Amino acid sequence: QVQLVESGGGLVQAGGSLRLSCAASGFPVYAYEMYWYRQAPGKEREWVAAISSSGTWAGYADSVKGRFTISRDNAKNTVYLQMNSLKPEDTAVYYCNVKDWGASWAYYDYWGQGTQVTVS
Amino acid sequence: RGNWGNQIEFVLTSVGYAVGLGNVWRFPYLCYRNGGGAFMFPYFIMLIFCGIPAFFMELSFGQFASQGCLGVWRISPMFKGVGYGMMVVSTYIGIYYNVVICIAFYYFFSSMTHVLPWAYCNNPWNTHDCAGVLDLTHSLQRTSPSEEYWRLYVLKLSDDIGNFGEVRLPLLGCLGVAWLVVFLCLIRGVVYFTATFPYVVLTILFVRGVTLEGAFDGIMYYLTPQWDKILEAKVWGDAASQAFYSLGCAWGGLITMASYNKFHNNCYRDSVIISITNCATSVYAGFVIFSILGFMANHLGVDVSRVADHGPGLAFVAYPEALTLLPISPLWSLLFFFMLILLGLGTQFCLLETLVTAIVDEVGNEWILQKKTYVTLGVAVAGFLLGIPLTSQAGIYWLLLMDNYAASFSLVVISCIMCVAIMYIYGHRNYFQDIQMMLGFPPPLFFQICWRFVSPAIIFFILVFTVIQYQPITYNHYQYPGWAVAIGFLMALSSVLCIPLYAMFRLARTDGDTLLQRLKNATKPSRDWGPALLEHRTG
Ligand SMILES: CS(=O)(=O)c1ccc(OCC(F)(F)C(F)(F)F)c(C(=O)N2Cc3cc(F)c(OC4CCOCC4)cc3C2)c1
Repeated sequence: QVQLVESGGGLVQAGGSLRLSCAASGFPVYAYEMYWYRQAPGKEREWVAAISSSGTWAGYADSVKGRFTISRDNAKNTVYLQMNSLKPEDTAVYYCNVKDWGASWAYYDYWGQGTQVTVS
Repeated sequence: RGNWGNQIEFVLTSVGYAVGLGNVWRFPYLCYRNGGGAFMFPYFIMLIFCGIPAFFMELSFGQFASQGCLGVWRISPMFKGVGYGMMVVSTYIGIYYNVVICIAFYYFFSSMTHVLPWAYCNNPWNTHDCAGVLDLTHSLQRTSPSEEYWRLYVLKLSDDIGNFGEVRLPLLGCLGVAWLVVFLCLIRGVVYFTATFPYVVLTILFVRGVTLEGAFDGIMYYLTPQWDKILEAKVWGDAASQAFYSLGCAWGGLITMASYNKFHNNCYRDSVIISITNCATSVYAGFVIFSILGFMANHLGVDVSRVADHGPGLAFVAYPEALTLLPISPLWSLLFFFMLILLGLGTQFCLLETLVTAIVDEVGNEWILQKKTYVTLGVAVAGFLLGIPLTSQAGIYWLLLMDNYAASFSLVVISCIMCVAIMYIYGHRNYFQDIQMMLGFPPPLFFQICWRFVSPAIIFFILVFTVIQYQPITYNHYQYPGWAVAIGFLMALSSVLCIPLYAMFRLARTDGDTLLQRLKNATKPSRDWGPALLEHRTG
């Protein structure tokens, strides 16, 4: 049922900007915190950002703070990662994520398809 | 200001008295029934101008003479019916406040699973209207899976008070456990955890509630005032009942507990600290509930004012709904319902410690003291027996009737009668000196104007306009029948008529055999009135 589909990747130069979108479907997404992760080549899957159900609290990785801005439009069932002041080390496959705790002692991470960002 | 870790333990022991089910369970539901914007101004007016004065009066009155809620009516023996009235209030509380604890024990035990049952619509109790926070076009009249768990699994709610149906054996098992833990503790009769665990637990659910979409609609409905609902006497009656109830006024336990307090203790200081932190706690517990109602509003597709217009049960629809949006959700549910249990049992302990003490003080000393355990047992047995219909299939219809009538404005009129009896029959002049004998300073002028003029004036007009404007009680659009509201009035005045009934009895027993001088003989203080052995300026 749950699906996540990212778009907005590609080649960009250092100092550039990209906005990644994640389109979510198959669930009442307004009830869920949404997350962004990135998998750099030759590196383990790393956390980047998280956003509250309403967008009141938004949290970032220390290596991203002040550079990227996470936001959401719950009518469109989307969460975005606005990337600014991009640097070569930001080159990674960016994955959209939601963790459904299911009112239980554990969560199922549902993963998006992954969208490549490449910074020259 | 720092006090070598000693006074801060006196602050935290005080804080543990201010937080209770009277504000974690009871304040949010009344606040919603009245509609938050309309409730907050009357609540603050009645707490400032009536509640705090009557709380300080009940503390002082008991501390000074050092006698229980009955034996303190030695200022004017005719009014001992005020004390018996407070025992009728306390006995209406004890029976129903243990079924509030049944429901807490049921949700605590029910939390011992892999998945919280109230999270989804895939269960057998659910209707086709179940919306689902985690779970085409289905329904015109959507519901929360937590409203259905409460209304169709916990309590298989009948359509009427008359349909008692069958008793809920699991809830009745919890009534047994609730009355055992209470009774066993009355034989056994660390502060930091009791005084802080409610606040860290409420803060978790608050930080959760704030982060949900539409929370601001719930908060806005809570805080934006309704200067249009202001002439409804029912709003002022409910606000008065909550302001007196949540402080323990006219339950008589305050007087009885204060009788054990040191004669020179600062009962002014303790009244401000308890009542201010109680006020703030109530507003906080209400804030989190309303931040959750704001979420249920856009999740169901309706105005916040009609999402969950319950009575008892709002805390069992709303807090459960929020818990399913926390990570490791059943851990926090076990900790949350354990917090409710240890908040509830702590007030039953103080209520039943009081009730037994006053029943012993009333009777011939030795044999009734040998009976101390047997009478406490007799109270817990009788408290289980009188609780059975509240575990029936009609249970909460009676729970709202006891809480909205037997234990509501009756507390305000019983304490108003005391206010006038002390201020005008005994004499304010005499009473303020009596306070000054133990505090060293007179009451602040604020309490002097409040006791003498404001409190009887406000209470008298809320009483008069409630009689003029009364409407039949409703639990979420079930309108109560004629016989049920008549029982509501009988429970409500069962505790008040105790006053004139004892007045007739003394005016028969007393010496005089004349029209009015027997009333003067009956209203002036007893020869034994005042404090114990050494503490006399007049004696
Ligand atoms: C907040 S609530 O849940 O709405 C609520 C309502 C009524 C309550 O009890 C009233 C009662 F205590 F009277 C009772 F339960 F006995 F009926 C309580 C409740 O447990 N207590 C309030 C309160 C007040 C104190 F000042 C007090 O100690 C003082 C120690 C020094 O000497 C003077 C007293 C101790 C208690 C405990 C909570």
